[PDB]
Amino acid sequence: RPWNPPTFSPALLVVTEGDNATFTCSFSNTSESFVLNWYRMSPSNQTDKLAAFPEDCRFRVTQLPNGRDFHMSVVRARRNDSGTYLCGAISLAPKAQIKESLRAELRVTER
Amino acid sequence: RPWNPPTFSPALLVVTEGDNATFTCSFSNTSESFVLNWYRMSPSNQTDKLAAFPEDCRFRVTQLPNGRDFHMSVVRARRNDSGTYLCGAISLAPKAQIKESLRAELRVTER
Amino acid sequence: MEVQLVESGGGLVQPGGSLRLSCAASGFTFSSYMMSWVRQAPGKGLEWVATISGGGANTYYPDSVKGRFTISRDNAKNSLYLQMNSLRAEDTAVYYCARQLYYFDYWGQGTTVTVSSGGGGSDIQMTQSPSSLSASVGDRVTITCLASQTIGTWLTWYQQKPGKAPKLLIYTATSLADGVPSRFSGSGSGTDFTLTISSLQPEDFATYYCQQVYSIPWTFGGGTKVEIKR
Amino acid sequence: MEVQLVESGGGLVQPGGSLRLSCAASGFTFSSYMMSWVRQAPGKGLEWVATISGGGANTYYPDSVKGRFTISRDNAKNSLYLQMNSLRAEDTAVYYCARQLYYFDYWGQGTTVTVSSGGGGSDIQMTQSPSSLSASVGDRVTITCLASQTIGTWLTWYQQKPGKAPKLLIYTATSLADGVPSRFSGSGSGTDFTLTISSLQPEDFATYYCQQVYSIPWTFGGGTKVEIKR
Ligand SMILES: *[C@@H]1O[C@H](CO[C@@H]2O[C@@H](C)[C@@H](O)[C@@H](O)[C@@H]2O)[C@@H](O[C@@H]2O[C@H](CO)[C@@H](O[C@H]3O[C@H](CO)[C@@H](O)[C@H](O[C@H]4O[C@H](CO)[C@@H](O)[C@H](O)[C@@H]4O)[C@@H]3O)[C@H](O)[C@H]2NC(C)=O)[C@H](O)[C@H]1NC(C)=O
Ligand SMILES: *[C@@H]1O[C@H](CO[C@@H]2O[C@@H](C)[C@@H](O)[C@@H](O)[C@@H]2O)[C@@H](O[C@@H]2O[C@H](CO)[C@@H](O[C@H]3O[C@H](CO[C@H]4O[C@H](CO)[C@@H](O)[C@H](O)[C@@H]4O)[C@@H](O)[C@H](O)[C@@H]3O)[C@H](O)[C@H]2NC(C)=O)[C@H](O)[C@H]1NC(C)=O
Ligand SMILES: *[C@@H]1O[C@H](CO[C@@H]2O[C@@H](C)[C@@H](O)[C@@H](O)[C@@H]2O)[C@@H](O[C@@H]2O[C@H](CO)[C@@H](O)[C@H](O)[C@H]2NC(C)=O)[C@H](O)[C@H]1NC(C)=O
Ligand SMILES: *[C@@H]1O[C@H](CO[C@@H]2O[C@@H](C)[C@@H](O)[C@@H](O)[C@@H]2O)[C@@H](O[C@@H]2O[C@H](CO)[C@@H](O)[C@H](O)[C@H]2NC(C)=O)[C@H](O)[C@H]1NC(C)=O
Ligand SMILES: *[C@@H]1O[C@H](CO)[C@@H](O)[C@H](O)[C@H]1NC(C)=O
Ligand SMILES: *[C@@H]1O[C@H](CO)[C@@H](O)[C@H](O)[C@H]1NC(C)=O
Ligand SMILES: *[C@@H]1O[C@H](CO)[C@@H](O)[C@H](O)[C@H]1NC(C)=O
Repeated sequence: RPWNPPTFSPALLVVTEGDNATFTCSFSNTSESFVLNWYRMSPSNQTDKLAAFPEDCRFRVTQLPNGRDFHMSVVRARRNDSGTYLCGAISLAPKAQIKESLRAELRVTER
Repeated sequence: RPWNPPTFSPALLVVTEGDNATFTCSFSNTSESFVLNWYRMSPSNQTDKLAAFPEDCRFRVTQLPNGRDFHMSVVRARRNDSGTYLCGAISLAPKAQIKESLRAELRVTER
Repeated sequence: MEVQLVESGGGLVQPGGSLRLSCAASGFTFSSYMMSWVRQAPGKGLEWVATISGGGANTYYPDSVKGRFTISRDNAKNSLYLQMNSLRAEDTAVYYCARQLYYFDYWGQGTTVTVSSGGGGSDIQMTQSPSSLSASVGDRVTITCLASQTIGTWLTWYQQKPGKAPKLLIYTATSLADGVPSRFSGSGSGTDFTLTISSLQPEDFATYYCQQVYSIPWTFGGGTKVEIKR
Repeated sequence: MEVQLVESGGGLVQPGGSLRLSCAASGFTFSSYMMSWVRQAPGKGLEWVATISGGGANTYYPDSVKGRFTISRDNAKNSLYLQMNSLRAEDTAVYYCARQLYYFDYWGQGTTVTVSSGGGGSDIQMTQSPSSLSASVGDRVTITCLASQTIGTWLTWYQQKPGKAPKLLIYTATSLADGVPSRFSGSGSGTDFTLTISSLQPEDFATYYCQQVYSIPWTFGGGTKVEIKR
């Protein structure tokens, strides 16, 4: 069962502080046996998990009802929230396996 | 013969930067045997001598023909020229004595 | 007998309104002296506004009031007039009439003219979602707009591509303009509104603006630039 | 025909200049639609600037342009106009005309209006140096006034006591007005002038202005305020 990793759009978000920064992770899923994870890269350059679908407080994931897309938002985004973000699909269908997205950049502009 | 110290008018000057800020030292001299100095209070309270009469290029002293008044001006006054100023009468007369005037303030506003 | 100049006519006017000023003269032969209005806004200095000749045959104005202001005199009534049309907020001042030869020797005590607007800060302000973004061809982008006050569904979406005028995309916040592809979608009502591009195409390289049409001043959002990234 | 909106009139102007924009329409019943002028600063977003109803009986402006801008239309010639008076640096923008409904339907390709920072004055600019002052009674006070061009001796000094109108002190830069004390001195010619109070008195507490009467517009100085410490 060869399946492709999810995609994480947009590649660059430039949000003013205090607003809601919304990424969109899209996953063409071979099965229903999977969860989704939203990672943010640390200064140590490995994934820190923020939130997962299904289930912090400022990191909410929602399932867009088209069966393909997910909204992963930063509510009241702070300045130091700028960094590298990505999503990852964890399949539970035969052979548990994690396939990360392409990393995307977030920039928060000061008011 | 007790001679009175010079007077330094005006007590406060509010000139916009780039303009000429002129003070007036008035001295009712008893003798012709005197010289004048123009001081500026440095942050350490040390009275810094700017110019003298007779004699930096920005600090000029001119003698008015009435035999009493002197014009002491700051040509193209910069903003940090703001501070405390005063004139001073040195007496080369039978006894050598310095008599400073009442200090005055100068403010240089922005354009 | 002393010379006296008495001004009347000042009042509150809205910007673009009109006002007329009078000045009653006495104490000299009014027919042979030049008259003029000099004004002074609050906290500022003096500035000259208009001048009429003694016989009224010659008038003079600065460029700031030309076409707007018209000085006139009625030598029979010994009075001076200043007609002020299309008033601006900069015209707020105390207006003195004065006798003019090569100095203003006699001045009236002035009448106060105020040009102001009560609109103040009751304007609706629109803010837009990511300020800019960079996605690839085929991605699903979503753009939000926010209104300072409730505007129902009176929100509009425009698309402006570089070097071109804005194109109407969505009106009444859900409807789709003629000739717009079906991939553009609009949602929301009251304060929060969203523009969604179902599948980014190469011809969607643009900046997108929102606009409320509920009440004047009709305000726009800051815009959201969408770069098709390398 | 086919719907068409073409703008004309743009160009470069100096601050305080005048400009008139023309927008010509075709392809629809012009006398029935609202017409608009929307501008965009060279780097900023969109802001609405004027609107006129189909019959021309209703106008609407934002507060920033009221008193300066005037929208008008000639339905017989199917054209729209915008009279921009006393232009500021904030008016540099591309100016589009747009057929207006509860949305902006069709947009012209816009004309470009550029407000320079060229030309300083064109009028003689007076400059008073001391600009505010506090001296004790009996001190000697010196107020200088600088003219941009040569004005010969055509220089006037005015005193404005608090709450009252300006009063003539000195005319032609040296001669003293009647009823003025002898402690007031005037000197200078051409560009450099000086008002001297030989001995300050409490009744000299006022604001002093210089003014050239050489050429129009007759310009004043910024004023020099004289407080009295004691
Ligand atoms: C790809 O994944 C999506 C998403 O799946 C959901 O989310 C992930 C995170 C997991 O948690 C999954 O377990 C979730 O299901 C798939 O999307 C779902 O597909 C199912 C397939 O039907 C949808 O099903 C159900 O819910 C609706 C109500 O919302 C029911 O009415 C459906 O039908 C029943 O009732 C019928 C009569 O009324 C009867 O005929 C049926 O027998 C049945 O009992 C059904 O139970 C679900 O709603 C979908 N969710 C979303 C968000 O789209 C997608 O199928 C996956 N694709 C592949 C190829 O695997
Ligand atoms: C108080 O001081 C003033 C000024 O003193 C002068 O300045 C100080 C700083 C020192 O350098 C002194 O050495 C200076 O004198 C007194 O005044 C001076 O008195 C002189 C006579 O005693 C008088 O005389 C000479 O010059 C006359 C022509 O003057 C020309 O130059 C002056 C500038 O100095 C100028 O104003 C004038 O228009 C002329 O161009 C001449 O007619 C005389 O015969 C004589 O040769 C000085 O002019 C005069 N200086 C000033 C500036 O007024 C004053 O006497 C002192 N008072 C007391 C009580 O001592
Ligand atoms: C930023 O988002 C918050 C919360 O986000 C919402 O929930 C997410 C899971 C996702 O579905 C988003 O699309 C939603 O908008 C907004 O929060 C308000 O929160 C208060 C509680 O403090 C609640 O009472 C309100 O109902 C919420 N409002 C809405 C519209 O959900 C917040 O308004 C958003 N801010 C901006 C500027 O958009
Ligand atoms: C500022 O001053 C200069 C010269 O200063 C003079 O000295 C002072 C003590 C003061 O009392 C001034 O009245 C004096 O003029 C002004 O410039 C000069 O203009 C003359 C014209 O004849 C010329 O010959 C000089 O060389 C010029 N000197 C300089 C330094 O420019 C200058 O215009 C003054 N500016 C203002 C705003 O007052
Ligand atoms: C970000 O800034 C907040 C201040 O509001 C601080 O509490 C938080 O620890 C910071 N986090 C990082 C990762 O810098
Ligand atoms: C010295 O400085 C103080 C303030 O630090 C000031 O009050 C005082 O007048 C100054 N004295 C002299 C002689 O400068
Ligand atoms: C004042 O500003 C000038 C710059 O014009 C600078 O060279 C000088 O060192 C400054 N002096 C002080 C005391 O700040």
